[PDB]
Amino acid sequence: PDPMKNTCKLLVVADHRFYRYMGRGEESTTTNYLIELIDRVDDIYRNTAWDNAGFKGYGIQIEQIRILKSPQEVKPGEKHYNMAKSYPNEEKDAWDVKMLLEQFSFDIAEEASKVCLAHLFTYQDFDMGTLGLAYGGSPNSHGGVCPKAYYSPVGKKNIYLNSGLTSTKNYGKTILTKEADLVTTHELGHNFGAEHDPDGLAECAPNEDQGGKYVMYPIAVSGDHENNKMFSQCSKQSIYKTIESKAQECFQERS
Ligand SMILES: CC(C)C[C@H](CC(=O)NO)C(=O)N[C@H](C(=O)N[C@@H](C)C(=O)NCCN)C(C)(C)C
Ligand SMILES: [Zn+2]
Repeated sequence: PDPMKNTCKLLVVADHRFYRYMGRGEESTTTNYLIELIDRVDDIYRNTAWDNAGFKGYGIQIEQIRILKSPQEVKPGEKHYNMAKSYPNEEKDAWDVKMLLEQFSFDIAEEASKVCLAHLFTYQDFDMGTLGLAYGGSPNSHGGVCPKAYYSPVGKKNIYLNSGLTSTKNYGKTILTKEADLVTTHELGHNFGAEHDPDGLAECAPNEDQGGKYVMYPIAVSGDHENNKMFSQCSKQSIYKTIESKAQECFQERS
């Protein structure tokens, strides 16, 4: 482990919805929430031994927090991840999650090329209980830690796949902080290279009396069970395949 290259620096973006609903129209409330959330997620990462031995101390730190206090004004037909209306259905509280991540990655491309990861924090009720999305760890899909260019034929420019998003709204209410911590952990988990834990591998998907599920389980975990705030051995194997190579590529020293 390289202590000079063990931290994935993050650009954290809070959109106007997150600012209004979670930050109560205040920057200090917005930033404190995000600073504490990343630090608790960092504790999970930093304490994980990816090889089940001494390969630990790998984590995350915020480089910058961008706070979008108001919606992004758009020209008719033009779209932006921070616009007032949801896309593609303006009548719905939320965007289609996949289109929102693509849009965020498009709009943040220049900034994203200079950071290990960009993560959007929003407050919108994604259809069917979805809480987040991220590139990487998907079973021709690519992305995750360290900017990787993708030429957008629609966008007509390179976008970077080092992105993810978390919503703190679900089924018409703010999720608990213990729940939000796990969304971000899961999404950054995909960014670090983990896929979802399968039911077919009991070691990676234990029963409730055996500590419950691990953070990469596809059905959301409310941190009440022992395993909820940990990575399965499946997640560790997947992340460990590339963690060191990615660390050499874009990770920095813990500030
Ligand atoms: C933190 C969780 C693990 C993230 C995943 C989404 C995901 O895998 N993105 O990486 C999620 O939102 N899962 C939902 C989920 O488990 N939501 C819970 C909160 C829920 O709404 N359950 C309601 C039962 N119908 C799905 C899409 C499975 C409904
Ligand atoms: Zn997932």
